[PDB]
Amino acid sequence: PVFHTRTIESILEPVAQQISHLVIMHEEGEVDGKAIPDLTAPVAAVQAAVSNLVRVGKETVQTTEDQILKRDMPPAFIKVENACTKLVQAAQMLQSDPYSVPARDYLIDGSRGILSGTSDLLLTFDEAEVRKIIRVCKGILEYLTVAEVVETMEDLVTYTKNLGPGMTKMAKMIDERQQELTHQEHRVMLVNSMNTVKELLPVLISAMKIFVTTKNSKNQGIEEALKNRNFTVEKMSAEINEIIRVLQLTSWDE
Amino acid sequence: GSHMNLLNAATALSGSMQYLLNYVNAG
Repeated sequence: PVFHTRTIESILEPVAQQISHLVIMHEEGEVDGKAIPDLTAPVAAVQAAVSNLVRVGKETVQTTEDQILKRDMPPAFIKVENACTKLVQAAQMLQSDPYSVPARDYLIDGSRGILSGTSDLLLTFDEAEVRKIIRVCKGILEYLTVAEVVETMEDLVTYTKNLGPGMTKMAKMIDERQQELTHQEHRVMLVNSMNTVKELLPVLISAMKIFVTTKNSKNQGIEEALKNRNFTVEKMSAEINEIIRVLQLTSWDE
Repeated sequence: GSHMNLLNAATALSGSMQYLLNYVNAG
């Protein structure tokens, strides 16, 4: 029942807590002597919020290029719409009989269905966001493979002018993503991996400076420079691939 | 189409669900 991110948690955790509070008072098929007041107007507001959520969702499916969104968002629309129909029915049943036991069951089932379908849409949305972050990580991995072909100081200046701000963007993205995660062990892994990558960048540029300046020399320390460059690229690449793996981790809850 | 995103629509839905459940709770 734990939520994947702090954004999802703030939206859904209060709804889950309130359903569990209602369940205390009403087990399936349980009778009580408390008249439920007319729920027509609060349910109509849920109905308006549902149709609006489905409208936004459908606009994404119609315009997106993400095949996973096109596949996973439409079943969640059906979930939320079916669940909303149970709440409309519960309100109609309670209007004629405020003690209606089947209406109390429809309230719990309807509410659970809204929460479950909203959870599905939000997790699907979050998974698409993670794919965008991974694309940025892979872009850095690809340009790191270009380091081996840099052979002049002019080309090194060009290389650092693209890689420097590019790395700053990746660092900012991982920082915001780790902050949103609810699993502490996953946050630590991302922070440490991203810190190792940040520290290795000036190490890489230093090795490239020595490589380029000792390239065509007999007594030269090119060998040590080329070795330090390839080793730094390998270590940076393994840590970014660790970030990509951590970014896709899911815990046993639930 | 940038007017209201999915997060904003899910938030408005959470709010309407919270209102409904608290409305039932008040009796």
